[PDB]
Amino acid sequence: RPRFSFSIAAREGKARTGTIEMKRGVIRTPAFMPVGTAATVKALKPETVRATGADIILGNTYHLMLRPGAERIAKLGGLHSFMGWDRPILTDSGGYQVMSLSSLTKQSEEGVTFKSHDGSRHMLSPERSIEIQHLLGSDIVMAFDECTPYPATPSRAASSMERSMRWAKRSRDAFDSRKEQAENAALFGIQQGSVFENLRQQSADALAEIGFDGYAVGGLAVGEGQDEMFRVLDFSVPMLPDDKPHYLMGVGKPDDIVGAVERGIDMFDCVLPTRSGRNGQAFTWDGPINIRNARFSEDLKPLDSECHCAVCQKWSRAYIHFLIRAGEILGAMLMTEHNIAFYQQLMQKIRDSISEGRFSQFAQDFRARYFA
Amino acid sequence: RPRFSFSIAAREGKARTGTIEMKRGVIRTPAFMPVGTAATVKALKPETVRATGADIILGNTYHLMLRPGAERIAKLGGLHSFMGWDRPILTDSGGYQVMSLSSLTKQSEEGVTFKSHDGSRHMLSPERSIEIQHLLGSDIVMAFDECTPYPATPSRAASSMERSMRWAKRSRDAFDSRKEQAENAALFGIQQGSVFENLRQQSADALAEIGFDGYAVGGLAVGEGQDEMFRVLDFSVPMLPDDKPHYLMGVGKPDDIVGAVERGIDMFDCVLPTRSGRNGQAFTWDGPINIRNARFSEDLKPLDSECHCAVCQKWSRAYIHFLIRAGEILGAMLMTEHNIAFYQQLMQKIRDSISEGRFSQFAQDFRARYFA
Ligand SMILES: [Cl-]
Ligand SMILES: [Cl-]
Ligand SMILES: [Zn+2]
Ligand SMILES: [Zn+2]
Repeated sequence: RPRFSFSIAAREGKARTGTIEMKRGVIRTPAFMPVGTAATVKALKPETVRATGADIILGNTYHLMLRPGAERIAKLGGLHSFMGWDRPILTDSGGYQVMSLSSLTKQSEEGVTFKSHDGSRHMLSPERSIEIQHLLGSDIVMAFDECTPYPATPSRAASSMERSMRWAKRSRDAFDSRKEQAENAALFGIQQGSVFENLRQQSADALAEIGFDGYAVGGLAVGEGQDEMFRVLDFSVPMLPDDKPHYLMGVGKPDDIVGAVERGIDMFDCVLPTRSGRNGQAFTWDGPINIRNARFSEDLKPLDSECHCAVCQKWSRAYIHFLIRAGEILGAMLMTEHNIAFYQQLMQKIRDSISEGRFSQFAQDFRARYFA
Repeated sequence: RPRFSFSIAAREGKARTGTIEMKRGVIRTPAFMPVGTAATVKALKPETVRATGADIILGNTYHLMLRPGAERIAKLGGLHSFMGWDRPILTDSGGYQVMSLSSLTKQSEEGVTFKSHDGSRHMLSPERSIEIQHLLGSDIVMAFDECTPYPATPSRAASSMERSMRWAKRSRDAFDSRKEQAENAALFGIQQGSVFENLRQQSADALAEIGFDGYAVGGLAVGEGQDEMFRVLDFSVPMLPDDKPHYLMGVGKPDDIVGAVERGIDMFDCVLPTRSGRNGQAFTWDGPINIRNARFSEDLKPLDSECHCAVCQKWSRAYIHFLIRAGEILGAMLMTEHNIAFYQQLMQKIRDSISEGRFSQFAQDFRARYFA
């Protein structure tokens, strides 16, 4: 297999389906990436993650750089060996979680210094982020950027987008100056610009001039709501190179995924299926349910009536209701496996419907039933 | 298969190896039963419990009668169906955990009333305990007894043993008066008498006169220490019928198991491998280790160098150290699977060595290395 090859096999409107071939495996797109918060997709063995259909997982750099530490992971053979997942891993840059989770943060044109959420002090710059992702052995490396809160004034959105584009060039040069990384991994750039079309265009132009293996739409799913997110995607995705993957970071609910695919997105990640699964929310084709609700206490049906996952083959809603309300680890395990499997089945139905030229009908049927 | 058939295939000194055949499966003895605290062996799917080699699990009646409730479990098809374990289940009577965990307890010759550890009020008697175990669909039912704290005066030990023997007859009659239970399950009686040989003899005689399918040695592993436990086993086990299984409740550490087998015990249960696994203690042939210790932070070896379990085939001490110190669910999963697998490998080595007439040598070799 090549370092990186994205091929589009079929298209319907703005939606695309295809494959990314990388050294560690093939990624079917549109793709959903389960999130490994710190070297584990919570409550699942890697073999179970794979059995649900996932082709790639996301690793969070911020957590790993604090514990166990990037240098330690490298000494132990890299993230894939450490956690036991041998397929592709996309790593984020660490920048978002520095701003959302850490303390004592000091931002500058060089990068960010911050106190660990142990109080230890640390630094992150484009160069150091790319280095950490190298030490982890990431297959898809994210450029380090400066995130823009929502809402943002035009001036602040412009300043942060401009800094992010300067940092995108620094990220590109850092990645290219490490032969082993440049030859074996891929690098994605991140479009910024908040909700402003002109800034989104300037950002897309800057990223395309630098050149990346894929392009993320950053700065969304941060409080603007679905209507606004879709409005921004409507004009933003067409600005990116058509022949490279489009990655919508941190999205999302099933309907958000469907609508984003309709707008040209190829890749997704979110903690919703894992985190909300441990909290008791199960996804079904008839909408989400909270399994803790008393109405499920004697319900012998599976979580979802059509789901092909091992949880739905073997255990009832009533049992999982009991486990979650008792705080049992097996409850978290079963809810998480089902939710990740549901997400993968959603992505498979999306891919097949695009490949068959019936994705518009799928989206309509999906919504009618999910929101009934 | 029959309702119950215990066959002894080989003997060495007081140690025995053989099988219990029951409708739901064969139990190889000496046997270790993983504990399901409330309809789950914590952090393991039933298929994983089976893959470690377990033939039977223990279910705690006290917890189940509080949540989800015995009648609810019966309405849902019984414990086996509810939790997804189709092999034999031994249920305790609930009496011990009423005294250790509940509040507002009031004891009488009829039974015990108590407040749930939700403050709801409940009752337990020989008849109600046997009924609950029936509603769960238990394969091996434990007679309901009155536990004796350690230390106990001779008078108090006698009074509690005598009550327990009256309750053993009530348990026998309750079990026999339910045709479906009598025809498909087995009933074990519990020897009491604290550390006193004469009381242990009176108890054994009373239980043998009633007649049971197996006999537990109750009232040990409650603070007396291994020397005293072994001293009591030395005289107590020979008092029980030789041709029925001997069950030492709530034992124990690996060396306790080996010494108890040397004294004629055939069955064991303990929370040590599961509970202490979640806490970071891993069993190895060179003794236990606490995986959280900093010495394991970069140790690429498996938990144990010989263990054939899936955890030791796939992940390092360093990774599990990280998971446990991070509070990750996968850490609990991996530690528990390894520890239960280690216990099953111990039982297999015990069975094979007895079957080959080299168990005395095994016990000596085991100790020399485990305590090095
Ligand atoms: Cl998560
Ligand atoms: Cl436990
Ligand atoms: Zn399912
Ligand atoms: Zn092992």
